[PDB]
Amino acid sequence: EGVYRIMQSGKTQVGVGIHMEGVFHTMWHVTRGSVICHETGRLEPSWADVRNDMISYGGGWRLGDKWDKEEDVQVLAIEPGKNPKHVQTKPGLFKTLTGEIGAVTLDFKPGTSGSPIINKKGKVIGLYGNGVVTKSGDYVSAITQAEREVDEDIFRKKRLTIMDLHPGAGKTKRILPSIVREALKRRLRTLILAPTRVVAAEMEEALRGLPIRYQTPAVKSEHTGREIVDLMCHATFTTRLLSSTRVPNYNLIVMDEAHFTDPCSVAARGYISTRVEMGEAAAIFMTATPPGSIDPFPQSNSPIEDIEREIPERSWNTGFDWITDYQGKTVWFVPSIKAGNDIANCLRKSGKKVIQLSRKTFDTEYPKTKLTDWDFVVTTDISEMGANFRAGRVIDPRRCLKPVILTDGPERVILAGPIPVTPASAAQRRGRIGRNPAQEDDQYVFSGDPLKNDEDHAHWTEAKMLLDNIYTPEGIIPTLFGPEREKTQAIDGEFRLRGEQRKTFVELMRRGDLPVWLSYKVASAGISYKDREWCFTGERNNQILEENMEVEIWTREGEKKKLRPKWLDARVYADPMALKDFKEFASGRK
Amino acid sequence: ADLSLEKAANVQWDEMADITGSSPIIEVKQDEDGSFSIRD
Repeated sequence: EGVYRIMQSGKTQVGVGIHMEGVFHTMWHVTRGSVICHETGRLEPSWADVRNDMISYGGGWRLGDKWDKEEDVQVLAIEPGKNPKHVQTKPGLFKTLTGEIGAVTLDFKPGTSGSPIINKKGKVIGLYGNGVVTKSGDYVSAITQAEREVDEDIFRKKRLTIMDLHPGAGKTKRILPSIVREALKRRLRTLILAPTRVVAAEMEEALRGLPIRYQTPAVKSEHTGREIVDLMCHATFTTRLLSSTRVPNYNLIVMDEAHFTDPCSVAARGYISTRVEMGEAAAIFMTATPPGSIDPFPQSNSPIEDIEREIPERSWNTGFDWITDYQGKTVWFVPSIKAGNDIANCLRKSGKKVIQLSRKTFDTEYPKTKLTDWDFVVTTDISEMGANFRAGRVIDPRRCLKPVILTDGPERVILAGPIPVTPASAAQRRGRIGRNPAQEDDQYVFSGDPLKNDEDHAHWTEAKMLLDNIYTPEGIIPTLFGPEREKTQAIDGEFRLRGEQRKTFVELMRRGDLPVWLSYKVASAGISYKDREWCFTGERNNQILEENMEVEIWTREGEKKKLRPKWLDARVYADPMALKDFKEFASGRK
Repeated sequence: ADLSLEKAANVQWDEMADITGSSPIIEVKQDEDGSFSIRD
């Protein structure tokens, strides 16, 4: 501990800070956001205030006391090239409209700012290094100062705890490793569920030193008696529930980003809630936007400037100067990959560096957003799940595409939209910023209002299809999670299959890369997995179009037939990649 | 590079130090932009 100096054609200090209370405290003009090199990792700014010129590195602040009205405050004077020379003074008062705060008049040379000031006796009473020069008076500097691990019941069986954790509340860096630590101390079979693989990797980095075993979906089950915590994705857990009778009866399950509306994730939450009700496990759902929340503008640890204006849907030419004139990094949320490309090109025309993101390109394009410096990141809603960015602005038209099962006539899944996003979605898109403090408040530029009613979303029905197709000790039926239960009127178990149909239904999703609804429609018809004849025997209106032309596929045998599925799912030909995969499937290649 | 390995002292009070006088009433306009300034 103590008081250290912040140093930079040579080595020379620009300010001073306090290394106490486990935190390092300085001012903005001293650091302007940076890193401090010591054996105790690297210090990063967690909180800041330009209005009062303060920065707290790695947690805090802190500190934090206040001087008496008639107190002789003394100032430490650690200066470049000099020794610490204390100076006792009788402080004054700098009258302001927010209020009058004390101000000492001491002559100190540039680079010594941030030096501690002391109360009558004992602890620190504030920081010195900010003031104003008078034309009459020689000098003055304002006494600057600002105001201002988890429960054990979180492990109790038959209890689900929802932790509304805003980023960054030290969820991944401080909270989760603490929960895993306490779990290991209590000899608990702990399971950790990440939305995506990269998040799981971040967890691995954050859980170094702990017995953590990553679980791949290529493995149906894994076991060791070495008292270890399992770490896997939501979908991995779901598919393991669908493909193995050897699932561990975990007594503590923790799901990160538990707001995920992916069918696998919803089903997962259903099963977990079920196990909790069975009194054999304790659950922890971590999410900034729990299923019982409708706030598009939540509170962040860094100030967010909410701006509302007109946002381009397609390529623009003039009028939107504010988009390109912004000289920081920006995250733009698009409803679809098509719109994403259309925006990305128009952005690159202005000479901007644009990285595009989506579900099938996430694991390969997301690291690019960290290593290389860029100007724009165009993304679908996939970034609402634990995606961290070093940006200052979020552009969010608040529009998305929604899979809907049309039952009017033959059942078919369409992509209704672009449709206004859910309030939770908007909050999560807004949550990409307001993380790390900067002198310029993070800007959330948006358009339109969010819509609550998403009960016609196909993912709920698909989740119901996934849930009741999972074996479990009877008589217990795996139902949807509480808050999400009221979004479908599907009777429990009405999607249950038997034996080979179930196996086919799993293989269609896992090996065929087909959506849940499509896989269910094919499986419950009695069609074998390798049988692809159904991709061609559809109605004339089930013709799939690729770039305004009718698709034609050369079959496995060697015959050309038009791509015309018996059941039409819009998600298999939404983007060229999905259509490529589905064309690979229809050819009997995979 | 912003290393702060140089630590000179701690939070020690010392009433064997020098004293300098002041205590004026200064009209100050606090800006969210940055620091302080004089009125008019």
